[PDB]
Amino acid sequence: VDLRDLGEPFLQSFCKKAATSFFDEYGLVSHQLNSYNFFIEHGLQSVFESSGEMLVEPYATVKFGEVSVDKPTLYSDDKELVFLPWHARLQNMTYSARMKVNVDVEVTQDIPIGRIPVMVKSVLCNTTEYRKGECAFDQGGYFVIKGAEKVFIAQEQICTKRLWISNSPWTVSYRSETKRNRFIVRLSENQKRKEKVLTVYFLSTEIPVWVLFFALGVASDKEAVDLIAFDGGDASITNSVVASIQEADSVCEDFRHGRNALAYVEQQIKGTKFPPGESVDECLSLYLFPGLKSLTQKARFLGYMVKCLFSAYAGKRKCENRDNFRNKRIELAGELLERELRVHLAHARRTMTKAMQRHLTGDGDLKPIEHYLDASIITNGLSRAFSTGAWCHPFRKMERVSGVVANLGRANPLQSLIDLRRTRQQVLYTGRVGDARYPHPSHWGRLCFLSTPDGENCGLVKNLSLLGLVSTQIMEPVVEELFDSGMEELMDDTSTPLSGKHKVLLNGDWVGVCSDSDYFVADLKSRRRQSELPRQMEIKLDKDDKEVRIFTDAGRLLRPLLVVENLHKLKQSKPSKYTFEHLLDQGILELIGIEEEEDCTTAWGTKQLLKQQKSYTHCELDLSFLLGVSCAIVPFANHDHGRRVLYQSQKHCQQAIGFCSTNPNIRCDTLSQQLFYPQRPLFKTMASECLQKDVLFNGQNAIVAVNVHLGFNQEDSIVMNKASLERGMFRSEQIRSYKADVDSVVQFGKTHSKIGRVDSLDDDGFPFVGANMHSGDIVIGRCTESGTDHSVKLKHTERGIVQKVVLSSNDDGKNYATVSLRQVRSPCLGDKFSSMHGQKGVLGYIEEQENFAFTNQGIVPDIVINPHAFPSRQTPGQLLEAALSKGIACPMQKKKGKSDAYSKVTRHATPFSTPSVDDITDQLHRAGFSRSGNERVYNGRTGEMMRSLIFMGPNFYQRLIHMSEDKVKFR
Amino acid sequence: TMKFCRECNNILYPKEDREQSILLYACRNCDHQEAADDNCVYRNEVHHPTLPRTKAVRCAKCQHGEAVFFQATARGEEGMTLFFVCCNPNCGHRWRE
Amino acid sequence: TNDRRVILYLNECRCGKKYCQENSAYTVRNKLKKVSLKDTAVEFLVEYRICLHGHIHLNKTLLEGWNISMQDILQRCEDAINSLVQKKKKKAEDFKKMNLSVSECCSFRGPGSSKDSDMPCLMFSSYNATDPDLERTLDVLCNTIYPVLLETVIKGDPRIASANIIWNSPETTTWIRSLHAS
Amino acid sequence: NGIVTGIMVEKGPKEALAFFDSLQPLLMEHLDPQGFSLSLEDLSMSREDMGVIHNLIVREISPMVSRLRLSYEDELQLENSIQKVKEVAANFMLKSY
RNA sequence: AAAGACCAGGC
DNA sequence: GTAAGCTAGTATTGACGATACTTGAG
DNA sequence: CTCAAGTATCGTAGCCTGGTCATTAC
Ligand SMILES: [Zn+2]
Ligand SMILES: [Zn+2]
Ligand SMILES: [Zn+2]
Repeated sequence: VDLRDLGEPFLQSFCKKAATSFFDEYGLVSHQLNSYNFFIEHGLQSVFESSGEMLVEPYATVKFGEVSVDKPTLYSDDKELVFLPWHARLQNMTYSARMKVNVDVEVTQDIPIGRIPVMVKSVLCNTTEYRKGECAFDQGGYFVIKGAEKVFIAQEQICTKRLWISNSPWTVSYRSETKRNRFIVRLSENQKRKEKVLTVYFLSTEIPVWVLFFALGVASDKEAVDLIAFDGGDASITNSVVASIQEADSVCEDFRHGRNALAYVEQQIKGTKFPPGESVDECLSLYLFPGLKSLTQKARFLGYMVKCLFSAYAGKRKCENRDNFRNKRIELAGELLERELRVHLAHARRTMTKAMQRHLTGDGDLKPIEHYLDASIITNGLSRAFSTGAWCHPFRKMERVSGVVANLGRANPLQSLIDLRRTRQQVLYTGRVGDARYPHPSHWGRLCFLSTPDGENCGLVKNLSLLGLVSTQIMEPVVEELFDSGMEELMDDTSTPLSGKHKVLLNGDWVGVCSDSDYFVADLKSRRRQSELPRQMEIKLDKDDKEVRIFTDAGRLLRPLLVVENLHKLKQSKPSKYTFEHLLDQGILELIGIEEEEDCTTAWGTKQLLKQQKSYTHCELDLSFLLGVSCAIVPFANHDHGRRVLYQSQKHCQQAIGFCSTNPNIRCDTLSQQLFYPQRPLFKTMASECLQKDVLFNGQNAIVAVNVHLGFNQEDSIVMNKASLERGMFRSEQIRSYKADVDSVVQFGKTHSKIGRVDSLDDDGFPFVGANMHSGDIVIGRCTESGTDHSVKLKHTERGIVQKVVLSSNDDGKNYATVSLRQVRSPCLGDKFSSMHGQKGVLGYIEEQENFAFTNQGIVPDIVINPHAFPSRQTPGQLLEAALSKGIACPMQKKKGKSDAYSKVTRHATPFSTPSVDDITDQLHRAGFSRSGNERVYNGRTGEMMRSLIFMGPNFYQRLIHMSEDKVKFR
Repeated sequence: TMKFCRECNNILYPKEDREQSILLYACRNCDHQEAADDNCVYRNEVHHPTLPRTKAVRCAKCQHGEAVFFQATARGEEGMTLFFVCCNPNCGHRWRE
Repeated sequence: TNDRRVILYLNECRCGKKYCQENSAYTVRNKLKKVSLKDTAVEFLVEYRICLHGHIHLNKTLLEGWNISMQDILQRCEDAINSLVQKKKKKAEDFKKMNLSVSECCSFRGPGSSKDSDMPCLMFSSYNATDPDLERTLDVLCNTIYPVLLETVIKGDPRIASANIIWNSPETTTWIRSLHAS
Repeated sequence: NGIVTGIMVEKGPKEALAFFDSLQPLLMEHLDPQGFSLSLEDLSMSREDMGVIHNLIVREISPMVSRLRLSYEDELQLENSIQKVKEVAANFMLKSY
């Protein structure tokens, strides 16, 4: 079926509807909530059962049963009160739930074991069901630890479900969960001029690999070099294998005879430091390649490992670099909380046994189990790790990493949005890394390559793309449904060769072979598009390595794409606005990971690339969804220099003053700022049309002229209008909170005197609502009894009118008070501003209205900037936005005189699919203006027609939080 | 290329006897000898644009005035001579002087 | 790296003829530049006919493209091996009565990648290793002699690592000269 | 700069500063009833000159860059040739006043 | 008090 | 008393200058 | 019977001002 008859605008409308359905179904914080939900539903039980039972012997055995968690409640009275996160914020409490486990001890009841912090809007939050306590602008995903809001930064680790080939001694390595599972094959010289030989580092014991071959059960050297499968030639490979044979014979005397090699690995394993409590046969069935059944299969896997090393040696295979994100997994709340809970669960069990072992020697006299287990160990450890930032090291024991838990910012809703979507590569000494600080081509579609910090964390902290998803673990077994597509068993004879067949690997474990690989993969992918295989299953066909890799584990980065061959199923459908589930269930869309995307030809978003030539398998939804949430909304963002886009999307949008909250009566933040009249931009990108949010933009639409103003706007200064400021442009409200606490001696009181300045205080020690407090006054009166008090005084620049006074208490007996002060500011002569293209500057002059230069309708500018700023900063997009916006706020003069005068109006400016300049200038020409964007203006002080034409138009400007009256200091 | 033992299936090392020129093969696990099919006992593989170009030498064929030069010699002529070759990819022709 | 670098200049106007300064430049470059025997070796073939005889095989074309003959390679191996058995005399007594021989064509042609005729060969042997076993002879001829016979240099000087030609003329006007000419 | 160094070689104890203090507001007040700006026309190279730029790239720069970048660092001929094309582009773009 | 830890602005 | 259960036991992102050791041989 | 040297480690590797927090009880 041709796709030409579907048409291009139909496909654009479908792309917009499909992205809108994505954002309705998933939101922007699904990657935090899904991970926490998986930890509560599954991973908690896996921790408490994988920990295992134990028996103290000076016998008494204990076993952990099933684990239950119940909703957060308050026991202030002996009533059970519902506990909401705003209660936890205002009372300086931690918002947490109780965990119960039922133990079984024999030498049986339910014991409380700790409190775990609850993520807001998760399955344990009481706000999941204009409720009292909620803001409309808020989504979940944060924690309230001791009254403060914290977030997890996702941690990147290497993928340990594959083999890693180095080249420093030419190593190939297998890793797993257990530290007793590490397996290394090395190709080196353990010594003139020895030939390079093969060595095994298993259980901290160097063994020749030929001995391990005959220990696992192989009979002949010819079938051992069949297990390696040299692919012929390559005299270095033949030299290394005959050197390893005649070096195996130089260590054991006739290892090929019955159980000689097995006795050798007995006496080689057992002589180490800390030998394992096992014979070698149970050592092989336990610690050698977990997931394989027979020793035949372990010999086959060792031959495959040696083949991989020899293929990397000859230059036919590449070494793994850890900057390619197909070798990385991403750890979020479940993966980190499991690791943190295992430490304090072990610390609880360890101080349980040495407390029981006294009273057990001491006759039964055994207590109930709630005595021998302290519950505050887990509770204190989790909250200490949240409130200090020191998590546990991923693989070092007894160590602690530091870049894990961050503070949640609430300056505008966009700063809170981008603080929840970050990713980090932690490094040892910051300042000597490889290509970690740079964009790699495997970031495409999943991490933003334009926005990143510029300090020490430049490039090490990444931002998720808009349509990016983090996968989760699949709990159903998948290996038995692989046989239905043409996969066959891995037999046990170690004598049959397997040439021509491709190997299949499920999470790194070899489970079978397949003869035809270009039918196996295409049938698995067809069964995934009809919802009888899981949607997060990654299938990669590898022609050079002759291999089929399948991944079902957690931590992979996914994104949706159109499936071209199922794309004709829209015509026959109905264009009612879709669900995402219905488009997934018909095979029109797919979720695709980084490794599968290497087998994909994707058209560049543009339907005109797709439908002018059909040599493609997929197509993007939009190219601007390659960027993060603060970079995809920037107009003409591919028209500016990259340092400027970085300035806008990482720094200046977090500092703008706009929306703050919709329920400010229960928010006692340190600083809260807000505009009087926030506006939205005139232009419409694709991401802003798809998310349908207004709080992504924080600023005003100011009319900007580009002109010199008596030398007052040099060196990146700006000139503003006095009358536009008096009518309320950029007028700001600011609320500051001053807090104090006492025990429940020092108390709150009037302090009985005027040691500072006490005018507005009542008997309780707090002022009245509506008081006008001045610098030098006393805001909170903590009268120590019989004098010698410690009150709180306003500093030398802290003013305001009292907005509210809040009195809170704790559960452990501590009182808190908070007083909020309201100020109203219009811009003064050193306040800081910036456009949406990285052109920051300071206000240097405020001009009267009748002194400004004016047009033939009487329009004067609000902001005047210098023309020396444009040839040098490389931000031409600021001229193209202003020329577009002026075209869409003007009336169409109707030279045609038809009905639909405003039908063909251009207003998008989406990145990577911007309008051309002929469309922008034709839009300006239809509105009655010159195409070049400038217009004649009269001089305001003398009245004469000025000789130069001036560029004018509306730009979205932002008022930043750096204000002049806060920078004044004197020593 | 290595060859394996006929009855034990193990690697054969050359055990050319003293009294006779046979170049036998033998096994370090069983007792079995065999005269070799091939008389090569060790074949091994080894090995497991930075030359100056001119500025202003015109070409008699093309319009390109850069023709990369090098001192070489021929098989009957003792002593060296300078050889030119024009640098355009469609040209590729070499000439003395 | 900069401590070992030296800029060499040249004279002016052989007999006042055009295109004669670059000829002196490559004359001194061809005298200096180092190319070794392993830059021409392709395979190492041990033969049985005392008993074991090594065949270093060559490439015919790169001998001609650099104007090397085989008696040259015999001389430039023999002087270096007699110096190395003379200089630093311990653990180097493998060259007691070791033998060398040269031929333009040998055509022994072990099992793979034949050139069939005039594959140039540097045969070598040993005579002091009167061994009752072949397996230790293969060790000495493939792990001591064949390493030191590959890194023998044949054309150029053994100490110069590289000697390339730069046209200079960076409109810096003799960046490391002060008063010569215009 | 020559006029100011003439004044400060023969004129006084503060006369060069007095020269600046009288010159600068005069120049601001001269420019203020005229204005100075820049439009989209200043930033739009023509179709002809852009075609010449793209033709010079696809003719000269791209076949060379697949040769001399494969050599090592001493060949910065790339920078001289792209600077020649940049000279052509600057000669085009300085036609706007 | 003193150090850690974080963030911002510059260089 | 905490040494940071015992914890590994080398078995995973840094990379250079700067100082200090176990060889042969005049 | 000592220089050099081939490792064997040590230790610093951006730096400075701001504002902030949260600081093991045994
Ligand atoms: Zn045998
Ligand atoms: Zn020319
Ligand atoms: Zn030969």
